[PDB]
Amino acid sequence: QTSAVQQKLAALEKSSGGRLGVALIDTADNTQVLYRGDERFPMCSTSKVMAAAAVLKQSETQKQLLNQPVEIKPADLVNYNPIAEKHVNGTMTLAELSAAALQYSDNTAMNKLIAQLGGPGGVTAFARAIGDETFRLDRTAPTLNTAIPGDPRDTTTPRAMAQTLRQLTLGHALGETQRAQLVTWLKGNTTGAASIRAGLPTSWTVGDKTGSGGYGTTNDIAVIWPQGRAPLVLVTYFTQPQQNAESRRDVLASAARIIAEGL
Repeated sequence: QTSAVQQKLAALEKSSGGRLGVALIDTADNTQVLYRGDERFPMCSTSKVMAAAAVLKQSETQKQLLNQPVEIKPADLVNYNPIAEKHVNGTMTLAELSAAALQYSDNTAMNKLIAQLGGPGGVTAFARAIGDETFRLDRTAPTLNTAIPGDPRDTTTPRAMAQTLRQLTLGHALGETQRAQLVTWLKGNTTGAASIRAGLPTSWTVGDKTGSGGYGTTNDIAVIWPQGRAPLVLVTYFTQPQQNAESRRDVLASAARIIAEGL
């Protein structure tokens, strides 16, 4: 029952010391369970899904776009870029950049995707094109994770992001080849084992994208294919009052467990 789940989520938030935002879409009956579902949260690297999806949308009309080489230059390097730094003064294809951004949260890769879309305004324009009026990307990858309270830059709501993730992976926002590619990348994520995945049965298939940033911001957005029932879309956003708070992936796992046990 939704109220029971929301009460548990409220208990989770209270014990966590932070602010918790949850949106669950159960596609079996299109019920939605929200907790702070219309509050804005910093997206951090969960925004990489929109950027990958927008480049996939570009490739629907620019054939072979994903195989185009992109130069990685020293000026592209930033703090966290475990794939792209191995290609400085070389190239990576836009497919490789998308995979690196999604599966390793590589921030140089994300910056190349943002640039390929015409800047943060271009990523935001893609969101608007697919009916997301809430998402806003305002900054490039080495600064969009500051997650300062009160700062509307690089934020969305749980409800908006769950609706958009559903449209991208289970709906028709992308062509079929592109949708399959996005889902393949998300299923291959390497950074999510402690977040939503840790609160779910291992026999369920998950595609997800984590995010983290300042103020102990710890996020995860996921498409879930349980056994025995239709897919779920789950967004879990979490942020804390101290600028130097530690990440709490285990809180997202608890959110996912409450959802997976209660609905």
